[PDB]
Amino acid sequence: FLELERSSGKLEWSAILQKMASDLGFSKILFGLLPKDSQDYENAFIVGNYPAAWREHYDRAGYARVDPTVSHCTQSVLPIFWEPSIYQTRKQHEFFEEASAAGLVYGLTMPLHGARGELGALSLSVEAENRAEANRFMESVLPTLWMLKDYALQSGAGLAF
Amino acid sequence: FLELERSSGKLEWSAILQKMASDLGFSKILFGLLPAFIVGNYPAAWREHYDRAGYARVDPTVSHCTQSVLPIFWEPSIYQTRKQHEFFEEASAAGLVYGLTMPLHGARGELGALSLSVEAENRAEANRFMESVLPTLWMLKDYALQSGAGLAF
Ligand SMILES: O=C(COc1cccc(Br)c1)N[C@@H]1CC2CC2[C@@H]1O
Ligand SMILES: O=C(COc1cccc(Br)c1)N[C@@H]1C[C@@H]2CC2[C@@H]1O
Repeated sequence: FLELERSSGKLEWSAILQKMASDLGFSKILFGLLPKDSQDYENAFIVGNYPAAWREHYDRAGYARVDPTVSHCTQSVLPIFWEPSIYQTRKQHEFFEEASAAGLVYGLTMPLHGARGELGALSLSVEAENRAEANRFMESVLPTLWMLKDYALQSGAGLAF
Repeated sequence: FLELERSSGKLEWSAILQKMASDLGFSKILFGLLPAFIVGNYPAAWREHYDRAGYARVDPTVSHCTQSVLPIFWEPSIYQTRKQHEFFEEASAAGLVYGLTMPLHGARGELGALSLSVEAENRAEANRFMESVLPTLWMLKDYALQSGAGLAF
């Protein structure tokens, strides 16, 4: 975990974080960070291997105002699973439909709240065959993921700022 | 953890947190939150001599909380000035020899700490005690922070 601290740059650090989450069973990973009182999601510090087509479309669609994981991160420190039950509006249902077309079907989102008021997320998708296999998997690794998201926040807030 | 969230009042919430920390091997805990909300069984005299001696600005855990989200294990390694050693010797007198502080930074900007002491006979044994529960502790601190900020403010 503390390799994340050691890393020189965003580049090597980004490569460690992706090895680490891949090692755990995840396929697509997003680390995002904003400084305190900023809603400029379209311009956050972003690391990982999320499909760039999804990220650009998400930007243009204004999906930061729709993504249920985003309003959740601004109010909570606790994980949110990409369960069908977090997609509660016609817009969020449609947001899920497009995220699926990009392979972001099963996963979770750990909110990040740093010591300097930084706000962000560690999102990780898993490539599973049904909600039951996805959820059992994510609960196994949840306690390692719970430590990892804060090491990422601390070393990651360090490189960005 | 879920029962922490099911808690209707601050009193049953602290009872839960105290029992969980106790079941995990800690005997004295402080949960402090600023927007200060204080729960736990810390020696009431210690919280008092703390403020009195203005120890907030010599105690290494406090400076670390303002700057990190990672836990800091209590140790005279950071208590290396002579007052910082009196601070430890005094904390030792109150039973707070071994333990760790989890910093708390909530979604709406709350600032705080979850401190947990362990009774142990040496630093090796103490760190084993805390390392072995660290993943569970890491979840506890965030569950406590979310549910505790929602019931403190
Ligand atoms: O506990 C703490 C940290 O407390 C904080 C920090 C920041 C905001 C608020 Br609110 C509370 N420090 C000492 C470690 C040790 C022997 C003793 C004392 O517990
Ligand atoms: O992962 C995320 C974004 O998280 C955040 C939150 C707050 C601040 C910042 Br900066 C980033 N959203 C979706 C999860 C899922 C199926 C899809 C989407 O991509």
